[PDB]
Amino acid sequence: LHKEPATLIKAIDGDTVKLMYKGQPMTFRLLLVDTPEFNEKYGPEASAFTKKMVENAKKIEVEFDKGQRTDKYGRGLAYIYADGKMVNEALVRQGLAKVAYVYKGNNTHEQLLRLAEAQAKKEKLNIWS
Ligand SMILES: Cc1cn([C@H]2C[C@H](OP(=O)(O)O)[C@@H](COP(=O)(O)O)O2)c(=O)[nH]c1=O
Ligand SMILES: [Ca+2]
Repeated sequence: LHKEPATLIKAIDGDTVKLMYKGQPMTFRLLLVDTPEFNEKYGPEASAFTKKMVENAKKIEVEFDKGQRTDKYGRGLAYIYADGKMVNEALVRQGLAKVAYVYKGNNTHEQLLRLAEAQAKKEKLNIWS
């Protein structure tokens, strides 16, 4: 897997962001995580966390996994990094997303994220409180 540069256009919610990738605006959906919808508990906090992380970053990178690269809605499926820190991981570690979906061959970081989720759950953080 390799990191590719991208530019933030707009943070949408906890697990969806809009980036300039290959000269076009593209929606990206974070691999292996599920934040609550903004209309649900911790949804607004999950939105806020992702927004700050990506808006404050000097460098955004996208890393596609080895499986399918877009969902049925045209959204890129990637791990996103802000100054080398994975947003997917940071959200799970903060108890603001659950580990989820896990399919179409995109599981490279599954263990890393499950380890993060267990620690958030052990700390009874946010979603787990
Ligand atoms: C994260 C992810 C979501 N999705 C799809 C599955 C769900 O489809 P359906 O809505 O058709 O059931 C939806 C959930 O994402 P959201 O939580 O952004 O809604 O996006 C994938 O197909 N692959 C993925 O890796
Ligand atoms: Ca979601």
